[PDB]
Amino acid sequence: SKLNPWAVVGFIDAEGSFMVRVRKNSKYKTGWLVVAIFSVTVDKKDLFLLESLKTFFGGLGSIKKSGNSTFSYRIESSEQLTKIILPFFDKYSLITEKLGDYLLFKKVLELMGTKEHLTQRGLEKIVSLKASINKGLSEELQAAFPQCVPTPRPEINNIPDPFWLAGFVSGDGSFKSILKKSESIKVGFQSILVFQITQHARDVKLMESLISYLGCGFIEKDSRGPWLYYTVTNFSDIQGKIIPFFHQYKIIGSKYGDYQDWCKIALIMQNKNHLTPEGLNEIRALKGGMNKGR
DNA sequence: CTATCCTCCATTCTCAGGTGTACCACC
DNA sequence: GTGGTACACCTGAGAATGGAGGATAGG
Ligand SMILES: [Ca+2]
Repeated sequence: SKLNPWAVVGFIDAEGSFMVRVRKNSKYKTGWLVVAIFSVTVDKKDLFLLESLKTFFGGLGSIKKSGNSTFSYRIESSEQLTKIILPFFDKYSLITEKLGDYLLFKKVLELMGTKEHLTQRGLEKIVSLKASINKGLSEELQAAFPQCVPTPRPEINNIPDPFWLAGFVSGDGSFKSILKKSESIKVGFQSILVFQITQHARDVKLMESLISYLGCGFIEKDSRGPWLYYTVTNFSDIQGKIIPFFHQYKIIGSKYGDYQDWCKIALIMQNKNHLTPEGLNEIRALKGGMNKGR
């Protein structure tokens, strides 16, 4: 599978994690060991992607049981990381707030690169980085380093290439199918199609840009947190804007299968074969086997 | 000592799957 | 006053987030 670059970058922007890890091993010089990882974790169904991803990075890292149903691709070697992973994400930049995480990550590996992690001044610096990464410094660690100061998250700020969006959407996107109980329809149910991209409110500026990017969409915000939902319910737009896009820039992973069954429904709908009881049944079967289950 | 390998979590973050009802069609 | 559609709102399971120790292989 080709799996061009931009789809990868996007897919990571959505699902990827860069971790900098600091652990006390009194067997060291600064009573602390500093590890750096690049991890992707996915369901059993999407194992083929990880292997295609491993391949993509010239067979680097390892794939291994992570959760009860999940598996993890990881490059934990700093030589390897600095050799293959960085030169990539320098050339093909992330555009999400991840870019900030990676950027810090990059600095930690350069420090490691010069052996300045094995020193004291290097450690304090490296901790200042981690402090600005992910959820951030954590419990045990903070209490060990208080006189400290998290490093400023960088000035991040544009969708570089369509395929980014294909990949990105494969990670955090959603091709919903709804069966609504209507009281004013011959068959008792309204058939609906919804395309949905979920994300944290940090990336509000990017999310707003999609609307302009796809010429359609009505982003909104969760009621109970800083979660945004770029959404498309307008069937005519689904028909003429969403489908023809992802048809040309194909979804990578298990989701693609959904997108297909989704399209299948959208035909049953375009033909109006959704207001028949037969058409309804044809849709249910589709509904019931796609996304959840199958 | 230093770096990479390996086998395990727990809690939040996205997914996914509903509505309510305004406005549209119709004529 | 029928037969249909699209926002705007609502609410939860359970995997992704982002970790956690080890035990080693390279010194
Ligand atoms: Ca994600």
